[PDB]
Amino acid sequence: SVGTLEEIIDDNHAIVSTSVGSEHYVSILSFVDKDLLEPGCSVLLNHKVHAVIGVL
Amino acid sequence: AVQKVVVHPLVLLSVVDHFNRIGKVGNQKRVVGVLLGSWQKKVLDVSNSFAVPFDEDDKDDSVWFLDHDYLENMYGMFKKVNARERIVGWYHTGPK
Amino acid sequence: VSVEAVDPVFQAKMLDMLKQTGRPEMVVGWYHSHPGFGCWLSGVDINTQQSFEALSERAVAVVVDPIQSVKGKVVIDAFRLINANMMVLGHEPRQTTSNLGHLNKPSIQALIHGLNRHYYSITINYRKNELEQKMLLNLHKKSWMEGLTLQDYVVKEMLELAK
Amino acid sequence: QTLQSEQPLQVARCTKIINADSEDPKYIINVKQFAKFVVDLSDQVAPTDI
Amino acid sequence: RTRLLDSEIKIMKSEVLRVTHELQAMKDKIKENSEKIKVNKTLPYLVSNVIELLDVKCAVIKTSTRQTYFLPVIGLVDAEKLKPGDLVGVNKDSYLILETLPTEYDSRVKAMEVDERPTEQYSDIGGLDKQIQELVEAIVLPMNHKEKFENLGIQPPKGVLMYGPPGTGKTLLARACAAQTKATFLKLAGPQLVQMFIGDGAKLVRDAFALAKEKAPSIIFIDELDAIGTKRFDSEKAGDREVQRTMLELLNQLDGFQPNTQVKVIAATNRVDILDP
Amino acid sequence: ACFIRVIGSELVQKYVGEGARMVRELFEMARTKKACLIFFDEIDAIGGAR
Amino acid sequence: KLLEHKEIDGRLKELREQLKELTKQYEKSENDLKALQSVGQIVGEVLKQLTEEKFIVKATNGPRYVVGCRRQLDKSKLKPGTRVALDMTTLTIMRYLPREVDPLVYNMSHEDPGNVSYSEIGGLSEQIRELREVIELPLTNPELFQRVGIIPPKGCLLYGPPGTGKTLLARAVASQLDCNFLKVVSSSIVDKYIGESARLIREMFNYARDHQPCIIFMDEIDAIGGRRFSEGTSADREIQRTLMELLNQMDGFDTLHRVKMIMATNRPDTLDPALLRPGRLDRKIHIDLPNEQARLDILKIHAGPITKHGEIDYEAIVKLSDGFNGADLRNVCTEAGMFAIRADHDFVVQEDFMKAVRKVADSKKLESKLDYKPV
Amino acid sequence: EAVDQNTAIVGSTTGSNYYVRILSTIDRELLKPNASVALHKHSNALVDVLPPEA
Ligand SMILES: Nc1ncnc2c1ncn2[C@@H]1O[C@H](COP(=O)(O)OP(=O)(O)OP(O)(O)=S)[C@@H](O)[C@H]1O
Ligand SMILES: Nc1ncnc2c1ncn2[C@@H]1O[C@H](COP(=O)(O)OP(=O)(O)OP(O)(O)=S)[C@@H](O)[C@H]1O
Ligand SMILES: [Zn+2]
Repeated sequence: SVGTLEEIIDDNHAIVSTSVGSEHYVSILSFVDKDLLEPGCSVLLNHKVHAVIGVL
Repeated sequence: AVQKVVVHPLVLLSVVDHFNRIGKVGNQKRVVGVLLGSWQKKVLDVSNSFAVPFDEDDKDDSVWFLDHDYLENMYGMFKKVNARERIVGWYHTGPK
Repeated sequence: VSVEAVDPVFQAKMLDMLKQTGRPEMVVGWYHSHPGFGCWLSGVDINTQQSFEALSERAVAVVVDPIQSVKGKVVIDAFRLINANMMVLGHEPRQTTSNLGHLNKPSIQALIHGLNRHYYSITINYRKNELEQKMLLNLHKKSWMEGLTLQDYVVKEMLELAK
Repeated sequence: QTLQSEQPLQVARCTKIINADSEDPKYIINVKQFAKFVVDLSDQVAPTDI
Repeated sequence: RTRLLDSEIKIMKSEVLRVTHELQAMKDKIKENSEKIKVNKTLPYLVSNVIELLDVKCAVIKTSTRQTYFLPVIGLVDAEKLKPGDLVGVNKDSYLILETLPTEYDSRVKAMEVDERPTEQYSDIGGLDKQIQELVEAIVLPMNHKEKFENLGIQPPKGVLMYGPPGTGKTLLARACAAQTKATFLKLAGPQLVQMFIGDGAKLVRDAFALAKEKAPSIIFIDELDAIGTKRFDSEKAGDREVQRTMLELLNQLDGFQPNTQVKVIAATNRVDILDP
Repeated sequence: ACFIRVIGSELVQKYVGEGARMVRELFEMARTKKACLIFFDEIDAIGGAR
Repeated sequence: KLLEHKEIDGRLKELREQLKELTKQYEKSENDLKALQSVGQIVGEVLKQLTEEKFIVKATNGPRYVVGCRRQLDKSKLKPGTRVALDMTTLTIMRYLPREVDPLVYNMSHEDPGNVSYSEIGGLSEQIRELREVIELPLTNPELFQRVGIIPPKGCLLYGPPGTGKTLLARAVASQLDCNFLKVVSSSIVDKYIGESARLIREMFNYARDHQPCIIFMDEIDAIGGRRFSEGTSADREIQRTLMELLNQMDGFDTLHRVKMIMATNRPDTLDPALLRPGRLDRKIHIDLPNEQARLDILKIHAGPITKHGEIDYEAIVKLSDGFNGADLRNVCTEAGMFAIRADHDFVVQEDFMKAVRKVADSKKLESKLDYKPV
Repeated sequence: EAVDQNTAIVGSTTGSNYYVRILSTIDRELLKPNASVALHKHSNALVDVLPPEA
C-alpha cells in the first residue's frame, strides 16, 4: 500500500497518513534509506503491520 | 394454560445421548430428566435440556429419586450462560 | 476471548456434574467461533494452543461461522499446530498421505493455506448412529409427511395464480 | 532480522484527547476521524502527562 | 420464664434468618458482581448520542461513527439519567449503555479558560478612576451584593464596552480585575471564533456560553469585537457571510429569548462605528 | 536563536480565518522552544488599515 | 426478666431490615444482570413493499436491503416511509417503530422558559391586537374565515429598528398560547456537513405537520436568508440550497395547515425577494420607536417595582426621552438604580433618572441609521 | 457495465464498485443500461434483476 508522511521520528519508525486519514507509527524496511524520506513524500506501506516498505 | 409446543429435535437428541448413557449400565426402568423451556406466549418452546439420575423399585411406586441440588446447580449454570431458558418440565423414554 | 475464559472453578463444577451425569468422559479439545469473517485462526487461538496441548494430546481446534446456510454447509474447521522445533525434519509426513491426499481435495480456505505455516485441516466425517439415525429419520420424515400423516389428504385460488 | 523482530512490534495509531476524568484515568478520545471512545491507558505510560 | 427462653431460641432462629440473609445477599451479590465484571470491564466504550426515549424504556443510539442503533433494553442506568442528547458509554460488542459521560466540549473552549492569574493591582493603574468605578460598581456589586440590587428591585445590568484610542490600555483592566477578583473568568479573541468550515463558530460560541454558564460566576472577556462586529451589507457578486453568522450566534445566545442572569461581559474594540447598532 | 522566516504574503490563503490558524501555529512554534526569533517581511500584505 | 422478646425482636428486626434492603439491592442487580445479554437492533426506514414477503428498506447509515417479516409483524402497518427495526446479523424486520424526533428540535421545543404575558410589553397596541387577529382567531375559530371563504394568512414578518422588543412580543405569545413554540434561533442550524441542514428542515416541517397547532418561529433570519450571489464563496451554495429548502417546503404542492410562521429581522432590506413575497409571508408587520404616550407606558411599566418616592415627573423623563427603544428606557431604569446605589441612597431619587437619561444621551451619540424599510 | 457473458461490473450501494459475475437465471435483456439489481452478502455476486422501483 501507499501512504504519505507527516513527521519523522528517529526510533526507526515515523508517523504516516493513510488515504482517508488514519495515522500510524510504522517502521522502515532498512535497505532503502530514510534520508530519502522528507515530510511531504509518498511512501510504500504494508497491510499487515502497515510498516514503511520503501521509497516511491 | 398451555396452547401448544414448539419443540426442536436438538432436545430430543439430548434425550438420546443420555439414553446411550443408560443403555450401558443396569437399566431398571427408564430415564427421568429435566426439560428446560422457553415459555413466551401460552405457546411453548424448548431450546435445550439436560438429565438427572433416577432409579425406581416397584413395590409401592413411591421410591423414586432425583437430585434437586444437582438440578438447580446445572440450572444455575445454563441460566447464567443463557438467561433465555428456564425449566418447563421433564421427560421419560418409556412410551406408556 | 482468552485462555482465561476457562474458569477452573467452572471446570471443576461442570465436569464433576457431568461425572455424576451419565459418564466421566475425557475432553478431546476445544471450540470457539468467528462470526465476523471467513473462519481462520486468530491470535488468541495460537496463544492458547500451547495451553491446550499441555492439557490434551491432540488438542484439536474447532472453527465456525454461524451465518452460512440452512442445510448444506459443513462450516466447522479443525487443525493441528505442528511445532517449530521440528523445522529440521520434513513437515506433515502423514505416513501414507493417500487418505491425507483424499483429504487434500479442495485446497480449501486460501488464507488458511496462507497459514499453512505449521497448520493443516483434518478429516471430519459425520458418522452414523444406529441408535439415532433411523429415529432422526423417523422424526424428520414422519413428522413432515403431513405431520400425523392424516391431515391434508390453497386449492381454489391457486387456480387463478397458476393460470 | 531487525524487521522480522519488528513484526512483533506494534502498529501504534495516534489520536487526540478531549478530556480525562476524576480520580481515575478513563480517557475520552476521538482518533481524528472515526468516532469518540472511552479508553484506558496501558500500564506502561507516564500516568500524569496524558 | 418459658416464653423468655422460647424467644431466646427464636433469637437464634432469627440469627439463622440473618445467616439466610447473609447467604442470599452475599452469594447473589457476588455472582451479579461477577456478571458486572464480565460486562463492565470491557473498557473500550464507544460513546454516542441519545436520539429519543421510546416507551412501548427504549433508547435509540446514534454512534459517533454517524450511525444508528435501536435497542429495547436500556442497560445499567436509570431513565431519569437520560435526557435527549446524552453521551452514553456503550460497549462495542454488546451495544449496551454502560457509563454516563460528563462533558461535550471542544478542547479549544477548554483552552480559553483562565487559570494563570497575572498580577495587576489597581495601584498599577493611574488616572482611570471613574472607569474603575464604573467597572467595579457594574460587575463586583452584581457579584457580591446581588441582595443589594434585589432589595432595590431591578436586576443586574447587561454588558460593559471598552472603546476609544488604541493606546489607553484596555488589556490592563482585564488583567487587573482578573488579578483582583476571583470569579470564573473567561477570555475570548475575535478572529479565533470564525473558522474555515461553515458553522463551527456557532458551535464554538454556544459551547463557550455553556461552559461559562456551568461555572456561574462567569466573566466573559471579549477582544477585538470589531473583527467579528461589522455593519453588514446587502450587495451582489461578493460578500463574506459566516462572520455575521457567528455574530448573530453571539447576540442571540447572548440576549433576547432564553435570557440568562449569570453572564458578565467585557468587550474591547479599537474603533467604533464599524459595528451594528 | 531559533530564527523563523515569515513572508507577509503567507497570510494570503483561500479559506476564511486561516491566517488566524497561521498566527496560532507561528506562536505555538514560538512558545515551545525558548529564546527565538521570528522575522516578518513585507507586512503591507498583512494589512494597511481598517 | 422477660426482656428476651425485646432482644429477639431487636435482632430479628435488624436482620429483617437488613434482608429487605440487601435482597432489594440483590434484586436490583438481579434485574440489571438479567437485562445484560440482550443485543441492540438496526434503525431503518421502509422504502416500499416489494411483495407479500419482500420489503425494501434503506437504513440511514448506507445501503439498501430486501428482507421480510418475522411472523406477526402485521404488514398493513408498513406504509412506505415508516421507521422500523432490523436485526444486526439476520437483518430481517423485527418491530415497527414510531417516528424519530431529532433532539435538535427538543433543544428548541422544551427550552421555552417562563415569561410574563403581553401586558408587560406596550406602546405598540396595533401589532399586539393585529398579530392576535391574524394568528389566534384562524386557529380557534376558522369558520369566521370560512364563512367569508378566504384562505387565512400564513406568514407574519416583524421588522423595524433594533431594540423595539421584536423578540419579546413573540415571547409574550409564548406566554399566551403555550402550545408548540418551535423557537428556532436560526443561527445554530448549520454545523459543518453536506445535507444535514436540509434534513433538519424536513424534520421540523414533518413535526409541525403532525402536531397540528405548531408555531414556527425563526429569529435573526438574515444569516440564513441572504439574497443571492454571483457564485462567490462555496459555502454560500449550500446556504442558498438550505434557503431553497424553506422556499419549497413552506409552499410546495402540499399546502401547510395551521403552520403559522413568525419572523423577525434586524434589517429586512437584505432578504431574498424569493422570501419577500406574500403567500409565504403574508403581511409585513412593522414596529417602530415609541411615541410620547408609548414612552410613558413603557416607563411606568418598568418603574413599577422600583423603590422610590412620590416625586417622579414622568413627563420630564419622557420629555428628555427622544426616539428610544424597548431597552433604552429599561436601561434608564437600570442606571437609575445604579445611580441610586451610587452614594448609597437606598431609595431612587428623581435626579438619578435625569443622570441616567444623560447617560443614554451619551450612549446614543454613537449610533445611527435606524430606518431599513424593505422593498 | 457488462463485460461479456458471465462477467459484469456493478456499483453496489455501499458506494464502491465491483468486478462480479452474473447468473444464467437472469434473462440477458434486463441489463439495458441500468437496472436495480440483486447481490449476495459473502461473495457479492449478481443474483437478480428487479422491476422498476427505487
Ligand atoms: N492608566 C495607566 N496606568 C499605568 N500604565 C498605563 C496606563 N494606561 C496605559 N498604561 C501602560 O500602557 C500600556 C497600555 O496597554 P495596552 O496593552 O496597549 O492595552 P491596549 O492594547 O491599548 O488596549 P487596546 O489596544 O486599545 S484593545 C500598558 O502596557 C501599561 O504599562
Ligand atoms: N417596548 C418595549 N416595552 C417593554 N420592554 C421592551 C420594549 N422594547 C424592548 N423591550 C425589552 O428589551 C428587550 C429587547 O429585545 P431585542 O433583543 O432587541 O428584540 P430584538 O428583535 O432582538 O432586537 P434586535 O434587533 O435583535 S437589538 C426585550 O427582550 C424586552 O425585555
Ligand atoms: Zn479468535
